[PDB]
Amino acid sequence: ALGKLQDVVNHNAQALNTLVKQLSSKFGAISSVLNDIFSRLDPPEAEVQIDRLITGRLQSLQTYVTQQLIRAAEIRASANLAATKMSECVLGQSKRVDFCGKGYHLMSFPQSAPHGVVFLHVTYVPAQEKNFTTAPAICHDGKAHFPREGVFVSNGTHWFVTQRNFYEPQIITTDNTFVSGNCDVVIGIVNNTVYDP
Amino acid sequence: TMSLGAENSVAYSNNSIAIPTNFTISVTTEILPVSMTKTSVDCTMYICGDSTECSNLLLQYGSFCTQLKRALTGIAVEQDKNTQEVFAQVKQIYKTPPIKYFGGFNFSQILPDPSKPSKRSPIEDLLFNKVTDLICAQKFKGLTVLPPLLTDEMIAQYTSALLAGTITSGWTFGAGPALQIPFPMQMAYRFNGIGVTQNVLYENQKLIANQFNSAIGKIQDSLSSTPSALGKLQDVVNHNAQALNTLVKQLSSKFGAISSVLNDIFSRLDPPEAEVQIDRLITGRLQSLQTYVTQQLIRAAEIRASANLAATKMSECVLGQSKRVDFCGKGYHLMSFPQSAPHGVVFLHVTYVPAQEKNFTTAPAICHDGKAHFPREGVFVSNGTHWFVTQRNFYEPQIITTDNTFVSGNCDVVIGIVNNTVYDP
Amino acid sequence: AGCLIGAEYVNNSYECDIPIGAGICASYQTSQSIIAYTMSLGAENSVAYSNNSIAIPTNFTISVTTEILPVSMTKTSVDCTMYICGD
Amino acid sequence: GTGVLTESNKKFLPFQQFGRDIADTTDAVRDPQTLEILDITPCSFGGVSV
Ligand SMILES: *[C@@H]1O[C@H](CO)[C@@H](O)[C@H](O)[C@H]1NC(C)=O
Ligand SMILES: *[C@@H]1O[C@H](CO)[C@@H](O)[C@H](O)[C@H]1NC(C)=O
Ligand SMILES: *[C@@H]1O[C@H](CO)[C@@H](O)[C@H](O)[C@H]1NC(C)=O
Ligand SMILES: *[C@@H]1O[C@H](CO)[C@@H](O)[C@H](O)[C@H]1NC(C)=O
Ligand SMILES: *[C@@H]1O[C@H](CO)[C@@H](O)[C@H](O)[C@H]1NC(C)=O
Ligand SMILES: *[C@@H]1O[C@H](CO)[C@@H](O)[C@H](O)[C@H]1NC(C)=O
Ligand SMILES: *[C@@H]1O[C@H](CO)[C@@H](O)[C@H](O)[C@H]1NC(C)=O
Ligand SMILES: *[C@@H]1O[C@H](CO)[C@@H](O)[C@H](O)[C@H]1NC(C)=O
Ligand SMILES: *[C@@H]1O[C@H](CO)[C@@H](O)[C@H](O)[C@H]1NC(C)=O
Ligand SMILES: *[C@@H]1O[C@H](CO)[C@@H](O)[C@H](O)[C@H]1NC(C)=O
Ligand SMILES: *[C@@H]1O[C@H](CO)[C@@H](O)[C@H](O)[C@H]1NC(C)=O
Ligand SMILES: *[C@@H]1O[C@H](CO)[C@@H](O)[C@H](O)[C@H]1NC(C)=O
Repeated sequence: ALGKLQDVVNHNAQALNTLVKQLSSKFGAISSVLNDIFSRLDPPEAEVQIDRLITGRLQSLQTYVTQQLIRAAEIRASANLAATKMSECVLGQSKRVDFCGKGYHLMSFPQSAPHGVVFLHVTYVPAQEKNFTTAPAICHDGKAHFPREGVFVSNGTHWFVTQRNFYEPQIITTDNTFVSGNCDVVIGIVNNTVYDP
Repeated sequence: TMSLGAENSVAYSNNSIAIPTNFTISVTTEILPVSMTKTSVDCTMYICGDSTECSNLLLQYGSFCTQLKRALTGIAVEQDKNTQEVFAQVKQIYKTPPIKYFGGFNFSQILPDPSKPSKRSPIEDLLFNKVTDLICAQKFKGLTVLPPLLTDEMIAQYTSALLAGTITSGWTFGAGPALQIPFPMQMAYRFNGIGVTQNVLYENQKLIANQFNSAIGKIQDSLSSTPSALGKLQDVVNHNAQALNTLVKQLSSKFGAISSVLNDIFSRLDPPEAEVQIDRLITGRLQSLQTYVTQQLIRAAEIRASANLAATKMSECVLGQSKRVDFCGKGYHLMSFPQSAPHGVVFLHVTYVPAQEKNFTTAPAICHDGKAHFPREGVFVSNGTHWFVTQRNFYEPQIITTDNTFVSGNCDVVIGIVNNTVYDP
Repeated sequence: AGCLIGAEYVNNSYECDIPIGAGICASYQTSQSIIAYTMSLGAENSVAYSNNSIAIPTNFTISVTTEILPVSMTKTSVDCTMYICGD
Repeated sequence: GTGVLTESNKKFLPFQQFGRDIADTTDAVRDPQTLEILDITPCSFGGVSV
């Protein structure tokens, strides 16, 4: 589960172990011990043997620095992503899909972790769906009635108005729909009586 | 001197407003790289092939081969994860029903065609036919190309499942269970998501269907007319091709030695002084391969950033309706359709754009009986003599009633208050 | 991808456990043996689309997920003299 | 060196004795005894994943 945090520690440990093991190589020389070369060779020509090790170790350290920069780039990218999520998922309610959890984002809770942050996304997921007969609009007195905020559903014989995320049947009344035009252009409009309080 | 575009001077007045009277749906295209070319180099064969003495002399140069192999394996795993973070976002493969009547919209150009063997859409065929001895010489030197995990057919099936889920359900198959819904109602919801009411969608369904079909038909020829259209995917292929070509050509350098062939040195020169001639070549080729690896690291980082952007767009533009301006298309974002492409994804963004605007006289509020009336949802416009209330994205003049406006305070503090009589049913 | 020796190519497609390549993945399944198979993208679903049918959810579920995000690394400083010129 | 020898369809010239490539490695040769252009291709190699 905590694999996105252990991989960074493993990569750092492997980089350090490689930088340490790069000291036991000859880089084309006869040995990897400086005092051994200084005690077995003469100073005039020991330079052409020690400069190879010097250049090899300097290049290994430079490669380590370049790899650390490349890794810090994506680490900074992930940190910026985590900051944006902390600002959008914790400090508020974001409508972005698949950004603050899979589903309808409700809230988020932050937690600390070794070199990381864990977001617990409290999300809203619909379930136990049911099939109904829908219609684009209805007209009672020859004028079409379109749902103001909701959808017209049917239970086989009667028509009701429900919201787009929960089954709450309500009687079709005046303050639940708006009138715009007649029922001669909408394709699929069904006749139904509207209520007026 | 390059021009910064046209020059327009919109008239700004404290009483004039511009209300659009029609609209057009535009299908824009956006190309995004997702994956790269997984490359594996053979250390021994690249540094010194067909040579047994160099195979023993290379062991005394540190374990750089293990580092390069680990870096390449990490790059390959990252490129394989990029293809699953973008396309493999759904865990339920959906299927398009046999009846393909979705209210009047023709999705034949984006749905897979069972006639051809490959289950790709007519647009995917053009996308794959426009992204293009040299792959065998690099093979004989250590450079091999690893095949991706998800083949092209699996990515095509993922795109088809996402398309079927977007068409049949909309945005419900990304949050939870796939809730069935007619496509005209889905378009009405998309219109309500940007401010336009459902009557504009239900009264102009045929015109909107015709405009969508025309835009989809024009996209197919626009992608084929421009040759550099699919350049954001051919550039990565050209970059990896030239990076392999220069890596192969670096073996033609002596790096200060007497020759570039090791068999030419071991045969003439004896092992005593052949070391000073073989170590230079070994160091030069190892440094060239290390430079290749440290450049492919940055290239894979850029490809991973592009793949993360593409995954976020797939989650926000396809699995839902994002209100972010200039993120899912230039304008009022309505919907998006994903398509596969060689090492990339093509998003077709269907976007609402107003047109045929008209100038009217506006006012912050109106006063009937000494009390101000502010629009509940809309704006007050005028035709010269009468006053009406209409939405902010489509000219639909309606009589001003007590349901379209709300009373708040007296009409002596608002700067721009006009006198007008409201209706009460 | 190449030649695989040690696994039997089965025809029933399962979920990818050990990715091999080209859609082929390996797994350890039933005795016991290593099998290779084409990975399955998921279960087939057919939404009952209709010009008058809709699906309305009748209940809901609050789900707490978990998302991990790295923040920083271990700050490492290297000394040239002690690393290169060891004593 | 080491490699596989196969009869190549490369149309050499009477004075041409060898053949180079992008990396100036000898790809084809001419047998000094019998005039016949060969094709030196490297030995079969690959990667082993467990
Ligand atoms: C709706 O119909 C589909 C297809 O028959 C079915 O799979 C689904 O369970 C139905 N939903 C309910 C419970 O009404
Ligand atoms: C539809 O709902 C109405 C009001 O609750 C009820 O009287 C009627 O019997 C229902 N019909 C069916 C078939 O469910
Ligand atoms: C709706 O009502 C009108 C007038 O009562 C009638 O002509 C028409 O056939 C009805 N249509 C439906 C959908 O029953
Ligand atoms: C809206 O634009 C379409 C396409 O240009 C046109 O056919 C239609 O007549 C226009 N409608 C209006 C309001 O003029
Ligand atoms: C969809 O478009 C194609 C190409 O224009 C056409 O051949 C086909 O008949 C159209 N299908 C529908 C649903 O009209
Ligand atoms: C509104 O007036 C401005 C200034 O005269 C003009 O440029 C603009 O085209 C007008 N818009 C329309 C079409 O009513
Ligand atoms: C303004 O609108 C009213 C009602 O539609 C109409 O009677 C009148 O002629 C219009 N006047 C102008 C100047 O457009
Ligand atoms: C609006 O009407 C009142 C009288 O009802 C008058 O005193 C006031 O000057 C009028 N204001 C405007 C905008 O003409
Ligand atoms: C698996 O499918 C292939 C191709 O259809 C067939 O040749 C082979 O006999 C099948 N094997 C099994 C286990 O049925
Ligand atoms: C509505 O959908 C059914 C398939 O469910 C199809 O047979 C019928 O022709 C469609 N009706 C229209 C309006 O074309
Ligand atoms: C909603 O789901 C919960 C948990 O399964 C259950 O206890 C409850 O009875 C359900 N309510 C409805 C409306 O079925
Ligand atoms: C080489 O010499 C042998 C013995 O004389 C002869 O049989 C062979 O044909 C010669 N090959 C050529 C063509 O040089």
